[PDB]
Order: sequence, then structure tokens, then C-alpha cells
Amino acid sequence: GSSGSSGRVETQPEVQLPGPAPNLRAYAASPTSITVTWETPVSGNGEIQNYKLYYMEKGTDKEQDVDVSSHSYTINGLKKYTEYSFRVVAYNKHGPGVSTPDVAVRTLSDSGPSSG
Repeated sequence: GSSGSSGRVETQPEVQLPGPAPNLRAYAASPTSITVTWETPVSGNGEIQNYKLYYMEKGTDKEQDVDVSSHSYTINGLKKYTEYSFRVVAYNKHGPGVSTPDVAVRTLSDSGPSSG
């Protein structure tokens, strides 16, 4: 978990945006799928319209986004023993507030239990 990526902006976004979804966990339920579970932020205006769950492969520089309205989503159609980043974002009438820290996780290897 190497955090640091910052932005060179001498300004600030809105003033009423959602917060980072706590209890952000991620585990590979399968060598071709991944289950991600998160919680709702105690801080925020009104209610979150929909939860945006991003997912990408470590070394693609092409993050994606999927529409989700639950506290648990499963992403299938993935490689075996491959790493994948994940991040949750709150989208409300106001706008996309802060973004949770990237959550990279390696999927199960079909080859064998070969300890890594």
C-alpha cells in the first residue's frame, strides 16, 4: 500500500461531497473472480445515489468503473494469479468526493497451492 499520488492544483473542489467508504475489504473468491465489500461513510449530504466500484489490472493504467448500488459486488472474468486494483467512490447530486485508497489483490492460482 504505497500512498502518495497527489495532484498539482492550487484550488479546491466542492464543499459538500461524500466521504471515503470505511470497512473497505477485498478478497479473491475465485481465480477468475473477486469479491469486494465496503461500508457507507458516516459523513455525507443526504444519501449516495450509486456506488462506483473501479477495477483494473496492476500495469494497465486503464482504470474502469461499474455501476453498483450495494455494499458487496463480485467482479468475474479475470485472470488467475493476477493482481487487480480496486477503489470505491461516492457519487451524489453534488459530485464525486474523495476517493478511497487503491486496493490491489492477487487472484487464486489454478496451477496449484504452490505457496508464494
